[PDB]
Amino acid sequence: GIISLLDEDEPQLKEFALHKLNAVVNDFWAEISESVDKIEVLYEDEGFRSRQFAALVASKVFYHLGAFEESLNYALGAGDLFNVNDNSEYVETIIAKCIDHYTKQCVENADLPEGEKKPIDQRLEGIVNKMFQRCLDDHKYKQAIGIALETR
Amino acid sequence: MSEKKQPVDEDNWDDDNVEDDFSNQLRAEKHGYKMETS
Amino acid sequence: PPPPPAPQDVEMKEEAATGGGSTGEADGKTAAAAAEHSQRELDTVTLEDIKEHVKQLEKAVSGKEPRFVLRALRMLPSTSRRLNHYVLYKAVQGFFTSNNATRDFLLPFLEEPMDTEADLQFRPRTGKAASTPLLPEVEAYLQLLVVIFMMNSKRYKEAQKISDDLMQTQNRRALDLVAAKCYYYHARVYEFLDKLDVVRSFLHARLRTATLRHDADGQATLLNLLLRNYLHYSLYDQAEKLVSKSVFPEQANNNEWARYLYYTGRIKAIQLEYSEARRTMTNALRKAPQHTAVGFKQTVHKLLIVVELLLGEIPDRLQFRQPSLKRSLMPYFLLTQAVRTGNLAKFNQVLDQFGEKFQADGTYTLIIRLRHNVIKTGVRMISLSYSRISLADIAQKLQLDSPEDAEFIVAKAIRDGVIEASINHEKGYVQSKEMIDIYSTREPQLAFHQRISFCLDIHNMSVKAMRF
Amino acid sequence: DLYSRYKKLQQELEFLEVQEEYIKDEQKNLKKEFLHAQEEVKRIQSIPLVIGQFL
Repeated sequence: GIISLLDEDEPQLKEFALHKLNAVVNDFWAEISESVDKIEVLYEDEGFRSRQFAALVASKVFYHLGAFEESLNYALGAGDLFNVNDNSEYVETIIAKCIDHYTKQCVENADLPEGEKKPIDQRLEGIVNKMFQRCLDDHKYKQAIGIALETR
Repeated sequence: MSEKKQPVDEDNWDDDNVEDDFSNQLRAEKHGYKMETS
Repeated sequence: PPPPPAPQDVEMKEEAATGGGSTGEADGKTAAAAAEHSQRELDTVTLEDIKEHVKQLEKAVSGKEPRFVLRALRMLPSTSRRLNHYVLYKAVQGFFTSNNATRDFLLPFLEEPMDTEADLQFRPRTGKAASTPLLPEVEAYLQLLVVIFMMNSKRYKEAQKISDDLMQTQNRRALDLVAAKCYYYHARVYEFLDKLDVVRSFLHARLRTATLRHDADGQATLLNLLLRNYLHYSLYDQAEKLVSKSVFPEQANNNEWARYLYYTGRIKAIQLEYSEARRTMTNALRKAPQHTAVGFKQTVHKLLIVVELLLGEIPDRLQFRQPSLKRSLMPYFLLTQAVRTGNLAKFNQVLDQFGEKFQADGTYTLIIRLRHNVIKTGVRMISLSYSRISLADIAQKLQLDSPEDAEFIVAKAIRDGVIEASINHEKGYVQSKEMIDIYSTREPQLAFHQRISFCLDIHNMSVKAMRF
Repeated sequence: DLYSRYKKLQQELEFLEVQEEYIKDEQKNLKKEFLHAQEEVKRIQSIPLVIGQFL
């Protein structure tokens, strides 16, 4: 029971709840699954300026429950500190599914002549052009042309 | 196998389950004395 | 010195298969699991759990673990000469003087198969080198100079978690098969002293890493670990299974799934359930694998059919009774006798006689509803017996002394839905009926869809099993 | 090559799955033929059954 401590309708107790989240979220994996609804309340609220972190622990708990397309939605909603991570489970499986959506999206939009596409959501392209520079400046261009395969 | 925590731990025998089922009914005269009760 | 040749033989028969054979079964094999030496080695681990493992005493001290952990090398095809070294070192135990080089000198012995040479690439040889020495050390928990070394040996097995997580390849169908066993022994040695606290997060992240990339026998076994963790201690995170029910593998080990359903039957027994809990207890009961392990079904069955005792529709349970369980069911036999009897003074005098073994059970859930079970046994019997009974007859036949609590009994029995029985309301005096001519023809063939659809499910399962 | 070898893994699995499919329809066809055979087994016969004796 860590979400009933949120009747203070500012983000300034949502932040103490998140300071509880990033402390004991793996123990309280049972707890947030009911709190999916109020995490949605946090994402919908533009006045909640920590909505980046709302989508962060959203994709965390959906990575726990096995949601993956909504892990993609709130993975894009997570922000700029999303792609930059070097972690070996969470961030690389979800950017695996994300740039898998990028290549299947570029296939479907390569199957879609002259526009009318689904646009670039504002947190794609990050590790595309950032791990792409790892592949480039690691001086083997086979990934650098493998993306050119994958985008058509 | 028992690979769990648990490693911590007809003469009448045939008629015995019924006996404990018979352990609640007049175990073995008041049957016959009921004749003269009326 | 004539008996230690039997560990000398079985030791080489184990790591011949494990090292050379399952390394060749790891090189290019495992289309689904062609590592049949992995199941062979788990058979030999059960064989070392039947026997003494290798060198607990064996009329000497500490012969094999300093010996065979050297010089594997995996090289040019004269490594059978290193096997010849392994074989012809055995004049030391018979002829020479044995010396103590276990449980203290093992700390560089584990680093010997890495510091010889770049031996090979696969982790089941590393899991071998940290399991096949160190599992012969765990079952001697006399807590003096032996359990701190189980502790450090399984810290090397936590380094085996590290070298399971960052090893370059589906070797998890050997290392999770060994790791099921050794992580149970982890939980054993960790909880021979205290409850485990950060080993909970060890287990959490170890469940996390086995999610999709290698989801083979790890998730269900670590979930058994997590379940018995949340079982032995306070009960807060069963809502985690209520929100994250991802508990369905191939159900591979065929007894892991059985005892898994048993443990979660104890869960639903302690949450609240009769029906679903007794049917998964029943499925684990008939899914008892064999009786080839002496009296291990017995205590766990005493705690299994507590819910069937809580049904009230149980007779005496004597067909299960081990005669060595009789001196421990001296409470439990009279308890199921108190289930068959409707006495109240005996219902509390069995408690007053055996509350300590009831604490050995440690389930208050039975006695918090067992009086209610006695009155439901009464209502089931007598309401199945007579069509238009009176509430006074059954009431002052079971000492209720008033009409209105008999009314509340009959009312909460209608609310619990066993029989139609209503009240000829003037001062009570039940007017009621039984129920024959309820229905008998279209209603069986409702369930016959499930009968034969279940049959055709098992048809197709035997088809997909005929595929093997 | 992750952008070649790995990708090349599908260069043949398509025909693989196509033939794995066709084995099913050919099971069907051969079943048809076997039923035809079993039909032709005993349809002209057993009506004028002449009698001799085994020796």
